[PDB]
Amino acid sequence: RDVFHEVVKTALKKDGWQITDDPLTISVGGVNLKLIAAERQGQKIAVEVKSFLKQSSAISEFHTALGQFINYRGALRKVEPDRVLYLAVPLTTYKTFFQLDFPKEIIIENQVKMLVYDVEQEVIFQWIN
Amino acid sequence: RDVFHEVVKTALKKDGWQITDDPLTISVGGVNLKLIAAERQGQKIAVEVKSFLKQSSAISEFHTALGQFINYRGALRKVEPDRVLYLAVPLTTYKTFFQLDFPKEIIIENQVKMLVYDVEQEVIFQWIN
Ligand SMILES: [Cl-]
Ligand SMILES: [Cl-]
Repeated sequence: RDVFHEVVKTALKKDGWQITDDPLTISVGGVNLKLIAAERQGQKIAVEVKSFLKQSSAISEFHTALGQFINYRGALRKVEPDRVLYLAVPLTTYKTFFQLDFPKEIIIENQVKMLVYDVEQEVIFQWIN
Repeated sequence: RDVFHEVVKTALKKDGWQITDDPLTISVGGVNLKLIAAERQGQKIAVEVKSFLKQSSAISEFHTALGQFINYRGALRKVEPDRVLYLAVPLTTYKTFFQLDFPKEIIIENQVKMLVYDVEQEVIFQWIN
């Protein structure tokens, strides 16, 4: 987990993003919810890092990742509404699991913004807004 | 898990619901996603059972429950669109965690329908549509 977290931080910095908080902690509405907070030229983001390791089903990993995304997005609206949340996904996962019809559709239905990163090279491949 | 599953089945049957599948299996769009399928007077439902045990944070349990709910709901639309999905929550959880401002708001923002059940008495307390 720490490794993939560091890969995404590296990929962000290579594109000129400034890491401002890690973890970004969010407390709201009676609940305390490691997200990466970053910014570039005043544009603020939060990144939910996932590795989608073969150790568990991609679908089980997706359930938790999706729920986290919706909760974090909902919380951020009411705490830091200018900070946009992205789900960070490895390119390999993006090209396989996320090209299957169902996950692709759920992501779109739920406006799940994504940061697709190449793990080996530690770079940002694509932002999906 | 099996215990709470049986409690909800018991609660459903006491209210005249006929259990038709357990587990209700859902395969769609390249993914194979124990939901309870039940019906009464032609009205069809699917129930996602959660116990919200103190072993883990309620928020962590909620992330996974929410993601599962959204995925199952989205899959059911495209497979069995007349079967309405409910998140089954214990009354104790309902009166505590789900009365906190944040979870309450996320549930409403996401149309998370609920079946609130009393665990000790094994009855359905409230349907939240
Ligand atoms: Cl990759
Ligand atoms: Cl209860």
